[PDB]
Amino acid sequence: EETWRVAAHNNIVKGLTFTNDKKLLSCATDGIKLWDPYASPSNTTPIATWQEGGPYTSLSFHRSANTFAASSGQGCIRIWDLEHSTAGQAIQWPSFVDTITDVCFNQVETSVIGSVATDRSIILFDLRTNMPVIKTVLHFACNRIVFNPMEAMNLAVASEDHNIYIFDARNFDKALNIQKGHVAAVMDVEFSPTGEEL
Amino acid sequence: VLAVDLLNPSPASEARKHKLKTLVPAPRSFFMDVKCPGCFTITTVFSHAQTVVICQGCTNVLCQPTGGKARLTEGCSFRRK
Amino acid sequence: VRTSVLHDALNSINNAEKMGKRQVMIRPSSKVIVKFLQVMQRHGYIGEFEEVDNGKIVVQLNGRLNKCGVISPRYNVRLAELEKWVTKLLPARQFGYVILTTSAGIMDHEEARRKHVAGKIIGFFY
Amino acid sequence: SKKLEVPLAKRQQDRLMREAAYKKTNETLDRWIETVKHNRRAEHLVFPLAQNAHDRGL
Amino acid sequence: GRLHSKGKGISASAIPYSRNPPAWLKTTPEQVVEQICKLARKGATPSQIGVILRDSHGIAQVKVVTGNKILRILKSNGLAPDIPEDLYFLIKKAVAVRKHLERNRKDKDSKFRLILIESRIHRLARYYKTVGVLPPTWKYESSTASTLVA
Amino acid sequence: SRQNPSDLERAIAGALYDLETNTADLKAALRPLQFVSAREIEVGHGKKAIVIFVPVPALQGFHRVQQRLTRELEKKFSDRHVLILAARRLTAVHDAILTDLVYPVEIVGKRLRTKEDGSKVLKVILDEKERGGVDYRLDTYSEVYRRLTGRNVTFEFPQ
Amino acid sequence: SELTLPLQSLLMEKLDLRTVRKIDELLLRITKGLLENASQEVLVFCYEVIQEVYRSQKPEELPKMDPRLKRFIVQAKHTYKMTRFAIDILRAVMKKHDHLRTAANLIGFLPVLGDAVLAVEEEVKVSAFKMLTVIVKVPFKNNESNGLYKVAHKEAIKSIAMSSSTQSELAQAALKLISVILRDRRDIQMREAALDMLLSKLKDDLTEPLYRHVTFNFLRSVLDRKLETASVYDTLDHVGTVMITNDDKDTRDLARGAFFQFLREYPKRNRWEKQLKFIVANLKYREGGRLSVMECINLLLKKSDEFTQEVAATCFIPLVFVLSDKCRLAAGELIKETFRV
RNA sequence: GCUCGUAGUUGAACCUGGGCCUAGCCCGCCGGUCCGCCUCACCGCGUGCACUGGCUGGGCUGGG
Ligand SMILES: [Zn+2]
Repeated sequence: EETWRVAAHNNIVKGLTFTNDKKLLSCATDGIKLWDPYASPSNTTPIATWQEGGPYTSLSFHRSANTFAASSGQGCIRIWDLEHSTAGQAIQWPSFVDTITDVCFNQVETSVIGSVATDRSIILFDLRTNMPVIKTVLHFACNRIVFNPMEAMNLAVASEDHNIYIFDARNFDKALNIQKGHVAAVMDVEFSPTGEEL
Repeated sequence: VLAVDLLNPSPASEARKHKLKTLVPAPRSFFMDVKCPGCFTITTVFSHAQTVVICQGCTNVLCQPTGGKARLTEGCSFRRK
Repeated sequence: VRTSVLHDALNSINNAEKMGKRQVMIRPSSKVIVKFLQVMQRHGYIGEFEEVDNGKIVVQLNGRLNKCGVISPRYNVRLAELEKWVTKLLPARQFGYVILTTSAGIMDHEEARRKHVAGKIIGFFY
Repeated sequence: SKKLEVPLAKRQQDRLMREAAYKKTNETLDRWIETVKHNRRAEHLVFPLAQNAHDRGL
Repeated sequence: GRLHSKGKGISASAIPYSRNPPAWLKTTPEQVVEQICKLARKGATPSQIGVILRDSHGIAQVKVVTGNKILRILKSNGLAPDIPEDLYFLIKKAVAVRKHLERNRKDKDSKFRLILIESRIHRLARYYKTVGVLPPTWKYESSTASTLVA
Repeated sequence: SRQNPSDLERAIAGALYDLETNTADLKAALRPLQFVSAREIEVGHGKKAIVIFVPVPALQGFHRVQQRLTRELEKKFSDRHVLILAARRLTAVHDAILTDLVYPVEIVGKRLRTKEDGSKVLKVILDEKERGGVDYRLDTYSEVYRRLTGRNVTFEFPQ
Repeated sequence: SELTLPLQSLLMEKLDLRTVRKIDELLLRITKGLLENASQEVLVFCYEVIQEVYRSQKPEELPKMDPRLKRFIVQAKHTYKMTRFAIDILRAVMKKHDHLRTAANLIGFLPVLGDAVLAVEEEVKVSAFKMLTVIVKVPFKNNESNGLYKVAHKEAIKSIAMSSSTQSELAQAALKLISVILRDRRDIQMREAALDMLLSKLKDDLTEPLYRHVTFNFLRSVLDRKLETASVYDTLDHVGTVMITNDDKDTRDLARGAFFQFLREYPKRNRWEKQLKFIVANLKYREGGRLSVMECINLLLKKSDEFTQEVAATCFIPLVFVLSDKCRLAAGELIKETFRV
């Protein structure tokens, strides 16, 4: 049986993550919310909520600190630090309109954030100097970005080309590898924590 | 297939689609400028002309009509806009 | 010819949801179609759509919906009739929605019970 | 070179600043290139890592 | 789908976007209007006018350059055909077929096509009558079609 | 016409007067025009962009010549984005404002893309054959269109 | 008090967020109606309203920090509107009346305005910020505000750093508080990392015309007290080009004022000679830039004696090399001032 | 057997001027303090990058 359940939102739950303390966060089109699922009384009510910043799509939590980035639908990601930030800082490509679908903190190299967007594009972000970094347009839309947990520079995009592209974040000229085996579109990709499987 | 960006097809797949089946339909015909070397006259011809286009006088020709593009005649120049 | 361009659009949506595609090309656009997809997008059965122009609509769908339909004679309906119409059109009262062309616009039956206005039944999805 | 230049367009100024950010991020991943190289060239890899242990130097 | 004979046929003339510029295809709208008026005076149908413009002058559409379409412009300057072009061509075609039938009668395919053309004329004629173009009661038989000819 | 001048209306009208003589050897719409209208409201931060309103047949009279006229209006006057438009007083009017905004380049399509809630974003694409000299003017186009109409649009070349 | 009794009687019960925002709009307009008007009673009335809010708040439910970052966030119960309301009444009253600006009245508000700055709601934070901007200058006879202004300084810097854009109202209110602290109170020192962060955030807000005067007020506030650091030097190297290369006079004059306060204030001969090469090169330099650099030379010759001898000696000869027509008449006035000194 | 055809039936999309209040800033005007000017004096004027307050003066933007 489940440990803790709650009727969180109205619409579907698009993104969801765990904090580094014990608490969990969830996106929707409603706006993101924070719960304490491990408490000596069970509480259904959230302990923080956030609606300003457009329709959010995904979450990604930092490896060490209490920072997390939410990918919104206004073409920006916005970065909160828990316990001393309220609205967060909205980082965006300067003239960007299409929605950012997924967001993923690099767990090895902290303060490097990857994102995909429905411009069939991947975009990077440096959190240390808060600006985007590089943007490449691929041929088909990418559903999900992910990073390698043992090699800090390699990423994988699961894309509507039925395909997985393993890229190098330093040289976006060519794909390091192209996994092609599917029939319909690829919805989710995840590296193994040993970094050698997918 | 299953998911694709339908508001942003590729230009190469858009370009091989028939006329009326591009995302917003549009022509694929063009206009040309034509001079004939003895004359400093600049007649502007449509690519798929049905008229035996004649320059400003001089009972010549400039093109003949076909089933598709107008066949420009002989030695003639053409910039295309 | 089906003059019901809403029915042609909804037939295309049902064909894509059966065939497992991830977008469509609704070739004749309208405004009632845009309001219909606005309600479907409020209730999350369709991801994201754009109206491009020659126009047509590109509708990113999540793969969450089962059936779209139009009620072709468009019968008028009061609230006390609306409860029985909902429980006779939908498989369950908590699954799917009935679309209404009211005096307050085009909305679902829960928004109609919120805003206390009746109207004609135009379509439904679930 | 203490003389100021003309202010460029906003797109070109943004492009130069983000090129500088790309060079900084490439430096902070070139600090990882050597360990990625040794992990891909080594003969036997042992997971979990020794540096991630919750009793590392005890 | 192409009315009478079976066969879809997607042969259609495309119209581009931005109903304003084609800038490098110069010439003021007034000049284009005066050329159209000259063509109308010489005695040419709006479609023939459009074809002539396509052939020679720097035009895309009159509706783009000028505020109005050709037929609309002709109507404003009172230089429009008696029977709106298409209808006139159909009645000419019907007259030609009737004259062919008179020359040789047994040709049943020609008689069938005559019937088709008459039906198409009636189809056009009803809708022209509805849009207040043509005066009420419009016969399209040999008693009146022959008198019309041109 | 309609105006008694502001501080910069007489300056831009003096520029239109000074382009007659002491220069080229080109004048077709320069002598049949008077003081018309102009506006000076910011674009971005730090920079501004001058717009001038034009009588409605003089828009095609200005489509006759706009190469190097706007170049000398940019260089010789104030070093800011010069922009001509018709003056008007609904959706056809805003369509006209867009297609007279983008003067060398023909717009192709409008994509009104909604989001996963009721919010919607319009985005008008341009022509691919002219890309290099317009992209630094695109935010000025978007900001002048917002300032005149109220609808946020964003300009983008198709890729 | 007949106005605020039915409000309390209503919002004591359970409530939803739309009517919460309704009561917030009502209370801010009550404060605007109050700030136009028998004043010591207004002070004790504000203090009593804040005391009733502190009685009504439950002490188990306090704001807690973020689980991921260890500080407090700047952001349905809506109790904080009464605190916003009361501090806005205090803001209007202590703005308009000088005789209430006493050291003795505000010792009741020094622990009260403490939890006003530390609150996570944006409305009460900007109310507290504008309040402390009005009440910098009170001596308090024992330096009791010398902990409150440390706390307020830390939180204003934190709020600018955590705000998504400095062009928002909360970041601008915090920037006002920081600039009035740097203009008046010499007990509070600035940290170099915080000043580097602020100037790096305000590089483009210097030339943004809507917030130009506020950011240049902050820059003159930094240039008031001596702060020799690389961030201030690197941003004044940018205000140098803002002086000449910008298009309009309203930005050119503010850049002239900032660079001029820099040259009047800051204490090598190599560096000052570099400033003179820069100013002479812009003299050679477009005509609006020539006008602005000529008026900056004029300001230097006016306000400045060895430096007068040097600036006249190096400014006179390229000026007569220059000797468009307005710049020529201005250069004539400049060399007339050179002959006059 | 196919085609045309009338009563009948279904019939494309596109289509919410004026004034008042309000907040923020600017430009300008006005009263006072300080300083300066001039007037024999009375007096007035300049006077907010010296200070302070007002303006149902003008301009831009947001909200009702
Ligand atoms: Zn010739």
